[PDB]
Amino acid sequence: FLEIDKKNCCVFRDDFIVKVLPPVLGLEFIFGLLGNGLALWIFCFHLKSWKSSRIFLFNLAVADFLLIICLPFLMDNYVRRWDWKFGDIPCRLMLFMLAMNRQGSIIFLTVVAVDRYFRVVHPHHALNKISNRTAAIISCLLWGITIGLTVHLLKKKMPIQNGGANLCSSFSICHTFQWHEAMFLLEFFLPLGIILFCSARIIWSLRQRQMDRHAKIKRAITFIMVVAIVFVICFLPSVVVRIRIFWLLHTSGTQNCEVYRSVDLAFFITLSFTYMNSMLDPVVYYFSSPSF
Amino acid sequence: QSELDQLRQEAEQLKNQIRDARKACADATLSQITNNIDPVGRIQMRTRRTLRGHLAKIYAMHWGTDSRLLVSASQDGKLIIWDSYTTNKVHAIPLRSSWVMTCAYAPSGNYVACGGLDNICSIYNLKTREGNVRVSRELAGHTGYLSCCRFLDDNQIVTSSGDTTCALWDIETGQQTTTFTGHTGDVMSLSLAPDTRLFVSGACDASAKLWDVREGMCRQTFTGHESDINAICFFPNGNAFATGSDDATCRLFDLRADQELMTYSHDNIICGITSVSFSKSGRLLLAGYDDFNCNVWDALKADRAGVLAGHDNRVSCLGVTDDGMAVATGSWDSFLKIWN
Amino acid sequence: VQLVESGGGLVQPGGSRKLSCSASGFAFSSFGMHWVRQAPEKGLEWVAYISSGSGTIYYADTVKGRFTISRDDPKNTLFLQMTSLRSEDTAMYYCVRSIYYYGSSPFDFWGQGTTLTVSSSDIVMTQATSSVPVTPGESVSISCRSSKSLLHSNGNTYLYWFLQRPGQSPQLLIYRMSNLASGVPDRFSGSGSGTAFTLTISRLEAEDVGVYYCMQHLEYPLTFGAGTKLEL
Amino acid sequence: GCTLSAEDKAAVERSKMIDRNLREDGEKAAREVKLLLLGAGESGKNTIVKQMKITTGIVETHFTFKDLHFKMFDVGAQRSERKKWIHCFEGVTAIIFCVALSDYDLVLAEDEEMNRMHASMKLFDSICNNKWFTDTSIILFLNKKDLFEEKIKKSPLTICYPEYAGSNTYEEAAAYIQCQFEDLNKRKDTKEIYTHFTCSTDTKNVQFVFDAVTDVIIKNNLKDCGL
Amino acid sequence: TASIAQARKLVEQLKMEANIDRIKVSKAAADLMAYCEAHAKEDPLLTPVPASENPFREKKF
Ligand SMILES: O=C(O)c1cccnc1
Repeated sequence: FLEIDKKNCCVFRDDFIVKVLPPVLGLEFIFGLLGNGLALWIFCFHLKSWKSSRIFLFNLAVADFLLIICLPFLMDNYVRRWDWKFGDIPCRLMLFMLAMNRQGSIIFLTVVAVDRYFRVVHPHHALNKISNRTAAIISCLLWGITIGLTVHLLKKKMPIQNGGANLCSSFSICHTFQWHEAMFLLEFFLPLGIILFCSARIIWSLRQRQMDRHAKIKRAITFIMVVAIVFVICFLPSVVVRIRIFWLLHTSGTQNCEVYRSVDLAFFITLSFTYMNSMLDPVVYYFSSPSF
Repeated sequence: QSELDQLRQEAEQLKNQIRDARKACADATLSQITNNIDPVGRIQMRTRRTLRGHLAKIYAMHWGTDSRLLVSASQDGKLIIWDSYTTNKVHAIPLRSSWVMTCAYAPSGNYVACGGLDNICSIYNLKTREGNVRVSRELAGHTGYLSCCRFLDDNQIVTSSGDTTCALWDIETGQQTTTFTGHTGDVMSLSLAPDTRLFVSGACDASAKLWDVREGMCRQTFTGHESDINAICFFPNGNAFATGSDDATCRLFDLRADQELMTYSHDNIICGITSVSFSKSGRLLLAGYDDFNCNVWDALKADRAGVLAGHDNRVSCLGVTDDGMAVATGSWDSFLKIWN
Repeated sequence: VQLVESGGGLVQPGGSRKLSCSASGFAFSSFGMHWVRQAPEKGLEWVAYISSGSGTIYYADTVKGRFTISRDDPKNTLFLQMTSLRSEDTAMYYCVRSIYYYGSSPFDFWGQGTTLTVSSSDIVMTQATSSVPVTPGESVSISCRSSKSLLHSNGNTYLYWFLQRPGQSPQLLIYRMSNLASGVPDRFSGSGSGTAFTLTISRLEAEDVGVYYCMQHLEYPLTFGAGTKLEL
Repeated sequence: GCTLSAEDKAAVERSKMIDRNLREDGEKAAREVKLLLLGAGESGKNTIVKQMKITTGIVETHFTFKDLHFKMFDVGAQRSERKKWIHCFEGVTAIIFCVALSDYDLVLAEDEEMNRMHASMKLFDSICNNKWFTDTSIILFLNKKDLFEEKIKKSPLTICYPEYAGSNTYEEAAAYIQCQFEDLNKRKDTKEIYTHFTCSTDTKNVQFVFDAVTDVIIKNNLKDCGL
Repeated sequence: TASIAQARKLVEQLKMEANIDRIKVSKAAADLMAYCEAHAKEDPLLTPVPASENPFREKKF
């Protein structure tokens, strides 16, 4: 039913969430826990962040690690229908950690894809031979770019009550056009274009150099399309249902909300498909990686 | 050809006579004479300083006789004088040839040498009226790579080379006053005696030859190894020396007995020795290996006292200071570590 | 090796003057360069210092703010922009070569400075004597007293002995309390402990006479002693 | 920290200046491509360095092609054994290996029972299967190509290779020499052998060197990113 | 006659380094052992001196 934080945004405590979302979030939590635990443990003690690309991969690891350690808070929320039983500023920083680590994971996937693009199609570039003390500067500046776009949730009212149930979700169906939903669409579409352009150009260069016949290059040209399709099958089903939401906002307003219930149930299952990229990025970005 | 064959018969007679003479001198091994001696304990040396700044593999270091400055040569074309107590760099000498295989600090400290694949011992004046380090001489008479150079004085330097010869030089003249032409493999190491009248030179013919600097002769020859001798170091007495070879054994020879005294080998060691030094008393035999770590040998009981394990690549150079205070250990992982 | 200072002359007070030092014959970009005053018939006084690569700039608290020292390592040129020139700034401004590594001899080359004429905490180095008449051949012991222990914790004592012959720029004799400089003959020797210092000249000659300044290099500003003049 | 003296601080500052110059020199040398130029005694290395770049020791040949600085280290004047200095070129980008393929029938100057192409084969076997060049790619050059295509009209390849079953045309014998040199690779999955024939070409050998070095730099970029 | 000078000077070298007065290996080993005990206290590597006498320490900054 309807709710107005500052505008009218129909919210729903639908009963399919409590059935299916805590198991998939528990699986994503424990799988990403073992993956990012091994990954951050290796990147901190076994092999240090020796290269520029290892710094960018470590930043992807700490981004999706902060996401999966934020994740059991959202799981314990999903044991409830939408009641947040853990205060008001903890859920505000929980939504901040979710949105910021989801966008930071996307930004670090994109910078690893651009680093691989310059390592393949522009191999005599200065950006391939950059030191650690500028790779860490670039990574902390990208962290700043992400946090500066996601702190607008930090300045929010935290839990928004429904009728007694204390909801805390930063993806409310509001027609105001907040920076969070536009940042969702932008954080897909601009890194989709960059990751797809860089991956397609990497495959086209490693085929035009006739060097795909090597035993390890044809592994890499598969595991670059693998990270591209992992990005797509994890982030696209949330963005298409958010575009369905925007279509219903342009065609329907906020009058009848019972089709929004099904659309938002789909939206939150695909938001679990978002965090499974945070689960999958350890094995795909480091355990598929040689020299590891 | 009868004459060459009858004289090599005389040569084999001389080898048999020398072998049986030094076998008649062999009555009791050093490992059974020093069996009553209380062994040194578990040598635990920590990395006190680590010297960062070389970009490529460090091929040689040499301590200054002030026991604080050391030069290190790496194949990024840089000769770096380090201050060890403060870790900081005193000079960076860019080399005309990047392929440096040896470096030597002068005992005065005024000069430093380097050399390698350019077959030239460049000598660098550290103490100029200008603030730069300039080349004072380039010794260009060797036809193989320079594997070791060693300063006798400010003006004398003996250089090992891969053309199977050592050579005593005069720096103000620029020409070799003496050539030591006895080895049949590439000479890979030098060690001056402490009284600087003798030097030993190990070569790739598995033989160490003791030379006389003044007379220019091969005084003694020491064949105890199976593979190429990469490293040599005099005992602080000057009456013995140890050799590090690719046989993965260190052998200590004596000048007065003219034979091998010990064998510092371990059955868990298959890779050769790149570097050999002694402590200030000669009780400890610091030996660098290709298994990425130095090994500290009891030089009187052949029991491995300690292990200096801090290097990510092959230990290529090590020196103990003249006061025996520290062991610098440079390596192919582009760092020198100071141990104590 | 030549340090040729330029500029100076008569400057009416409150006006600026840029003192240039064209360096020649040495690797200028490697040397930390100093400016050292010498007021007429007075002692040496350190003015400014710029590091090798211009990364560290110190001034005397007399000139802190009014003076600026700068380099041109391509042109091998040291500058001293002297804004708001007071009447105590009339002196001969020597430019001093100095390099700092382990075992270096800083303050070892001084330029023949420019006489600049103007119209009208710190470690005090006390040389209690101020004029010692000696014949050639006598063993002199010029002393110097510090207001603070110049013996640092690392082991060396940052005391610098200079000889300003008349009509000559100062010349470093003893660097770090015991070490003779490069052109200095083995007749000067330094000794001392922390605060009390002495320079023992043995078998004095006719060119060894002149003014003798001790200088600390433990702490900035580098204060000189009032010089012990030697006559015949 | 104020535990240092006024001269200890300036010595530390001098060391940081030295560090800055060392880092800039290492970054300058990181852009440059190091090439270990090898080959037999009469293999045509000097023809290669005089048509690619347009006393004792080893000889470096700096040249610039398409905004890469290359450095070709000729080590032909080292009569000492390769075992004691070949690890100096561990970390070289590629190995230019020149083979005068017209010397299939010719024998050496120091030993006249071994022919020069089999000596070049044994040198290629020692260099390719070395422990230091397990991943260093080899840009192999078969140099004297037109002299080879004349000499096989005058003398067959069965003098060199007895197991050869082809005729005395150029393309058969040239592909046979190329495959018999590329069969000396015992890694075959870690290092790549790039092969060319360099008789009278105009700026094509250095283009082949740039392309093979670009493939090596792509593979080392991908290993620097773990891929 | 091609390398008779090399082989004959090899015979001369084997003749001159045969005619050296060797010392028995017991006296050589005992002189090395006497040098090792006569200088054992002047060895900062087998006797690790405490940090006030060692110039190589750990730094606060
Ligand atoms: O983690 C998120 O992105 C999230 C999930 C539910 C509600 N708001 C944000």
